[PDB]
Amino acid sequence: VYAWNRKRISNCVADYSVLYNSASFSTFKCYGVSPTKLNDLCFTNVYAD
Amino acid sequence: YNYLFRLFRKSNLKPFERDISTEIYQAGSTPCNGVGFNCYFPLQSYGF
Repeated sequence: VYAWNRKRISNCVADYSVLYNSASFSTFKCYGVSPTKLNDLCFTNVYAD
Repeated sequence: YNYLFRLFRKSNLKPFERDISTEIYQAGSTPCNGVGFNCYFPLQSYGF
């Protein structure tokens, strides 16, 4: 955590609903955006830390 | 804590529609069954 690793996400699509539809993840949270809305959205970049 | 609001509903209210229901709201891939994962109690307190 003192050396956190960042992917930069661009020029692509993904099913962001899988992040909470899959039981593989013990918690999911969202801020500004709503978790059910994510598949309708578009962005210039996303940073995956 | 005696002041509260509805955090979740299936759809938006019509004008002057009123709704006191406390049933557990389900978002997706797991049912509520009176509980959680993808399921939520529909009210919250302000707790002033």
